Amino acid sequence: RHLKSGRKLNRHSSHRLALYRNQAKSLLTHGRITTTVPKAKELRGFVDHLIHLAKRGDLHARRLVLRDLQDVKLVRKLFDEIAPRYRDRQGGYTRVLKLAERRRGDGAPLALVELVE
Amino acid sequence: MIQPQTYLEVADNTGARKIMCIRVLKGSNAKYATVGDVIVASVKEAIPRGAVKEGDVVKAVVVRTKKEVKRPDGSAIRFDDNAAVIINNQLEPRGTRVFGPVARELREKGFMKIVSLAPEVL
Amino acid sequence: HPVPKKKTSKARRDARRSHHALTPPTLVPCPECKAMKPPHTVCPECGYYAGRKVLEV
Amino acid sequence: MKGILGVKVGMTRIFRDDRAVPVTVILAGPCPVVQRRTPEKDGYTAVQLGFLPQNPKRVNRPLKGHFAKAGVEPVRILREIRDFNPEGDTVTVEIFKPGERVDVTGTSKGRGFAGVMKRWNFAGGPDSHGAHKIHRHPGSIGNRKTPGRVYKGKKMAGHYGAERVTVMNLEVVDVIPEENLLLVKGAVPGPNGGLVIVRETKKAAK
Amino acid sequence: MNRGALIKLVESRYVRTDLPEFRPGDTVRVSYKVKEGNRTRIQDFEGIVIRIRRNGFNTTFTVRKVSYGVGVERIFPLHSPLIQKIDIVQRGRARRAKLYFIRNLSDREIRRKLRAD
RNA sequence: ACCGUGAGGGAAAGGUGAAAAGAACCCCGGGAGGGGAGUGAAAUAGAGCCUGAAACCGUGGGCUUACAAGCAGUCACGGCC
RNA sequence: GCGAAUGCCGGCAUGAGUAACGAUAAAGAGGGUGAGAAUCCCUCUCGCCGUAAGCCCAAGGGUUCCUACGCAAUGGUCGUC
RNA sequence: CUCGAUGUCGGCUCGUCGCAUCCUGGGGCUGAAGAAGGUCCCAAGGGUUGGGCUGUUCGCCCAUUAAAGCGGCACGCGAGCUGGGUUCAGAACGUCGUGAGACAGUUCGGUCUCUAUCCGCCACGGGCGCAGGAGGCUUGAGGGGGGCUCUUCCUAGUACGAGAGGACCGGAAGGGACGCACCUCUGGUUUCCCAGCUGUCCCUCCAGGGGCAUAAGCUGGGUAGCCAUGUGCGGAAGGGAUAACCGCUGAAAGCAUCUAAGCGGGAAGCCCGCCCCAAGAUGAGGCCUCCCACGGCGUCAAGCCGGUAAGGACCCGGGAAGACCACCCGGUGGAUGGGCCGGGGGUGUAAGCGCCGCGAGGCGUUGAGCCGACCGGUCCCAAUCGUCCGAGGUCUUGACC
Repeated sequence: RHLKSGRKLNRHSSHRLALYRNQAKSLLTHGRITTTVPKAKELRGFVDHLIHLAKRGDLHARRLVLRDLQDVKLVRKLFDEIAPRYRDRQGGYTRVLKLAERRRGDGAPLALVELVE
Repeated sequence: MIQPQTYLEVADNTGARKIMCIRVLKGSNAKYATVGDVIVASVKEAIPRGAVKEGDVVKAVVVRTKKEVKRPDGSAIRFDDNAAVIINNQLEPRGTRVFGPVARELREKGFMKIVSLAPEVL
Repeated sequence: HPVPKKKTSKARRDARRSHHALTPPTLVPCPECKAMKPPHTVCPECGYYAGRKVLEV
Repeated sequence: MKGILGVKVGMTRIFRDDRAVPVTVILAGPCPVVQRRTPEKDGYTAVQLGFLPQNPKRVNRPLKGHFAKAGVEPVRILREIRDFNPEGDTVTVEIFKPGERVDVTGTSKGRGFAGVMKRWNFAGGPDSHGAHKIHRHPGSIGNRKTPGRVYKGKKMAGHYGAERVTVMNLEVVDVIPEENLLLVKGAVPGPNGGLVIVRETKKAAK
Repeated sequence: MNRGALIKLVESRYVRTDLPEFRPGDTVRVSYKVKEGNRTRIQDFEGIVIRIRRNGFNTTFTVRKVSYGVGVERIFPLHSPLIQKIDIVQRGRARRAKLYFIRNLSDREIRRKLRAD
């Protein structure tokens, strides 16, 4: 069992992928989103790559990302509306930033992360 | 690759190309009827006539499955598990034998006769 | 099954809750306005270091 | 009979025939950082370093404990007893040559905190008739009025990951005289890409 | 640098091109000769023809257990760069898919369809 | 009241103040509840609010404490205050 | 005129801020209301039922059902529900 | 003592002393030629297999082996399993009893609870100190770990010999079981990495996808990490003192004896030499470097404040170190993470269009398409900005400048 560990994840894989997706999506919707510390760390890694194909561009890159988030509206909104703007940059198309505040009863430290303008 | 209580083919005069070995002869602490080794046992399978019977001898390890890493890093794994029955002196008991070349055996060496004996496309 | 015996009493509850102890929050001046904040997070005023995008509505 | 270093990985190599494998060891420049000369420190020895990590960052004292006979920009430092210094800087290259016998060691990869299961051998209890602690767990800790209690120093669960140790004897096999590298054929005595060293004793029969 | 770097190097040094064989092919039952020898440095262009099963991959690699039918099934795994080998000539096919470890053959072949692939 | 199927079982809780004069209004607060002002002989008599001690929990001051194995204590002595 | 009866009644500590929150059918986002909302409201992602967690009659319950306010108590915390 | 109670067999799991020593060596002895035996004294170091049947520890049998020892701790172990056993009602027979019911004669089933307080063990940190205040390199009193053993061959077939048979002495090689690391090889996993697949509801009909078919629906494969069945290594020499047992020089026993005198030999055993702990050994710290004596008040002012970043702490970003924790490297004058990028190893030629085929699909562009931890570039993203605490350096005696 455990030692040298790569890609830090919680819940259960099906859930995880579930989240990564949903949030990846909601964000693509709002540019900037609010969640808990790692929610962000990772959502960063994933939405990072995702927008990377968004830009990647073409019938394929597209087909892939839809394979993923299942919805044209966005599909496109993304792939052709912002993706480009980024497309020339260099990965890390996102900004993960911690806030000074915790969710209730728990103290969960959270923050916001968004398409990186 | 190894075993104690075991079921393995042979092919010599073998009244049954199979027996069951208690243990590896070597240094008291067998634990692995090792390739190219030798062991203790009884027959499990039937011998029409034969002369072999349903007794027990001493024999040498041929084939095996799971890791024949020869010294020079030459390698092979047999998809069968057998030995040649030895009759205690070591010297083998039979006419022929079904199996091919591949030193590991000869590396043991003593049984060259085996060596010569079984040697082809079978 | 395994109930202790009685308590070094004070001695105990103490020694223990003691090494326990409780501290306060590490903090510094705002990367912009007033008060302070933690090692890296905007806040309901000087909402930034480069683009607040946060403080009041 | 001493080399200082950071090692890479164990990998196979061929020989007169077959092959087997060694491990990649690299020792840039072991250099005389301080000498404990006996009148100084009885366990007379050579204290050295072997590389250089970013200069911007550099404690003062260090800057000078160094200054002493001044060297440079590393942080990799330690030392060995009864090892004269036929130099004011040694390498590895030639320092050691293959066909030579070596002893060597360093950090011990960091396992974790595992009971009888791990820790030691005899992988705990059993499984089929007993599942109230299923397959295995921890043996027996002592006795009533035997000593009247629990023992005092037998194997035990826990931290058995972060420690230090050594490889008695192993082979020099070969030296790549430039980037002070050695293929040793040894038990990769600790993580790769890490703290490792060479020392060599063997006044005994075979 | 590190690993990749230096090591890549040393091996390069002795392993050298494994006699530019680059004759990987699929699982071709192809045929070869290893110096494999003993007794009086009787090294022999030993040749086993065999249906190749997979391989080991970096400096040290291996033209895998090409399985061959002798008396029964017997499989031969070879160390690639290893000077042990001299001759490695292709006879059979680098044909049919799914990636090795398809011992399907040895498994329960029937040379019939065995062939059929 | 409450437990029990029915039979049946079968507690707790008395004492704010002389008399209500028992809490305007201002001050933090979502409130509570806390600070003032007036009651008043007292309110450390304030709504469970007489007298309200023991247990245990708190805040502050003196002495005290990290080479130490003693239910307790305690006889002597020295250092503190 | 009482340590003392594993006594009786009523306080009060002790484990202990570890055990534990009632089913391994998952959540996450956005806006919203608010004194404060992981834990209320609308809305957009996603999982679990579905022959049941679905509809219905009857039994037994007996308030409650709604609408408006309200949370100090009660939900094994939260809570403007 | 114990009954307001001490859970008794057997077996696991983990053992720990003992020697009347099984195997290991050292030994004087022989009815010792060699060899191999048997006989005692010394020495517990290490070692002291697998099955079978029986709830049996015992024991008999199978096959080995150097051997496969006896026995101490409630015949060690239920707050650590197991519970066949014996030791709750049944029902059973055999057996008794006029029977009730019985038999330590059998036989078939028959509810081991356990959220650690002490002391104790194994580990991990917060203290406060080894009288300047600091970062890093050390030597260890002494504490711990391993100390086994078999087989082949040379000198040798000579020493012995009638012959069959085989020595010291000493030197090689291989293995057994065990301990310590570690992945290259071999190998196992790999919960998402790749590929095929059935059924079904949705996307938008098509193909081209999506969840659910466990917490992956089903398969065939798969790094890296963790990991044997896989790989290196070890159990040493060797030095000093000793056991039994042997001698030496020698009287007291005016010859003689290892003997009180003084000398030497001498076991895998003992001390050391091998590794791994460690001055909270307050009875070290040894050494390298470097900060320098601030301010304000009753003084043996070893008391209150800013003080040196001399340093280090916090928080941030990371780490095969890791429950926490501390450990460790970095924080933008930096590659630390992730993103990207190239590169190793993955799946096994994609999505589309093109081509033969009623068709099913086949073939081509594609050995492509997609790729999680692997080697490494690159500030594209996010390590901003800041805070605190942290010497002034006791008294006394001796020594030098």
